Amino acid sequence: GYERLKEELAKAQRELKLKDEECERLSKVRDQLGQELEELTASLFEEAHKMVREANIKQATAEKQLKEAQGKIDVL
Amino acid sequence: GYERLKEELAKAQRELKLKDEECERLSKVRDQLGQELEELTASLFEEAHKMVREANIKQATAEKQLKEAQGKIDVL
Amino acid sequence: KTYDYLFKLLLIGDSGVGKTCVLFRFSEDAFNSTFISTIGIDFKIRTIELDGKRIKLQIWDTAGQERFRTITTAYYRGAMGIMLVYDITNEKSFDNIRNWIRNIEEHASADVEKMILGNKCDVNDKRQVSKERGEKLALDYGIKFMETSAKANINVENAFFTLARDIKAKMDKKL
Ligand SMILES: Nc1nc2c(ncn2[C@@H]2O[C@H](COP(=O)(O)OP(=O)(O)OP(=O)(O)O)[C@@H](O)[C@H]2O)c(=O)[nH]1
Repeated sequence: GYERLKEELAKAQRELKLKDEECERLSKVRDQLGQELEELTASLFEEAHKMVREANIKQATAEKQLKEAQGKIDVL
Repeated sequence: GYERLKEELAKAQRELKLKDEECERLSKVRDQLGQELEELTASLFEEAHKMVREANIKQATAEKQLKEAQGKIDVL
Repeated sequence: KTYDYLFKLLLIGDSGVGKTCVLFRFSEDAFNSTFISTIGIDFKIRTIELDGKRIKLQIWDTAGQERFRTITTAYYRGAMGIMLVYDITNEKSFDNIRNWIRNIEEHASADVEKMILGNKCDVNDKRQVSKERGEKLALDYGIKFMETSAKANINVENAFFTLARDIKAKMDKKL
C-alpha cells in the first residue's frame, strides 16, 4: 500500500485543504452578513429609543404642569 | 514509508470531520440571521408601541387633571 | 463628516449584575426604559474625544437568551472591546466570569480587547467579592479589571475611556 497511501494522502491532502478554502469562504460571508445586520439593528434600536423618548419628553411636561398646580391647591 | 502512511489517515480524519461540521453550521447562518432579524424587528416594533402607548395614556390622564381637577378649583 | 473612528463594544455577563445600568450611565440617558428585560438586547451610541479625535462607540448589551443566538454571535464576532461584568454583591456572577471568558474566547475574535468590570462596588455592606481577589482573576487572564458603580456613578466613564484607549492604541500600532 505504498501507491495506495501516496495517492490517498493526496486526496485527503486536498480534502482537508478543499474545506480549508471553503471554510474561509463560508466564514467570510458570515461576517459580511453580521456587519450588515449590526448596522441594521443599530438603526432600529436608535429608532425605537428615539420614538420612545419623545413620547416620554411629552409625558414629562404634562405631569410637570400638574405638579405646578397640584401642589398649590394642596398647600391651602 | 509503508510505516508513515499509518499517521495521515487517522488524524487528518479528526481534521476533516471537525471542518465538515463547521460548514454545516456556517451554511445555516444566512437564513438564521434573517430569521432572527424578523423576530427582533417585530419585537422591537411591538415593544416600542407598548412603550409609546403607556407614555400617552399618562399624557391624557395627567391632562384630565388640568380639565377635571382644575375646574374642581373653579367649582369649590 | 465627523466622527473619525468607530469602535464596536459589547457588554456581557450574568443577569442581575447591572450590565444595563452601567451602560445607561455611560451613554447619559435621562431614563430607564430598555429592552434588555423583555428582548435581551439593547444598544447605545456615544462619541468621545481621545487625544483630539472623534470616536464613535457602539455599545451592545447582550443578555444571553438563546432566542437570538445567531444575532448575538454576530455581535461577539464583530466586537472590538468587550466588558465582562459581575456583581460584587454576588459570587456566582464572579465565578462565571470565567465561563463568559470561554464564550469570549470561543465565540469572539483572537485579538479582542477585554475588561473585567466588578460592578456595584458602591454597596460594600453587601460585599461578597473581595477586590483583591478580583484583581487576581484579571491578572491571571492578563486582562484589565475595574470596580464600578452604575448608581454612585463610579469609574463607568473611566472604564469605557480606558477600554477605548486600549482599542485605539492597538489600532494606531497598525498605523
Ligand atoms: N447597588 C447597586 N445596584 C445596581 C448596580 N448596578 C445595577 N444594579 C441593580 O441591579 C439590577 C439589575 O441591573 P441590570 O442593568 O438590569 O442588570 P443586567 O445584568 O444588565 O441586565 P438584567 O439581566 O436585567 O439584570 C437592578 O435592580 C439595578 O438597580 C450598582 O452598581 N449598584
